Amino acid sequence: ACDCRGDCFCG
Repeated sequence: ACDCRGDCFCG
């Protein structure tokens, strides 16, 4: 996903 910062990354 892309919400947290370095864990829920999207790329």
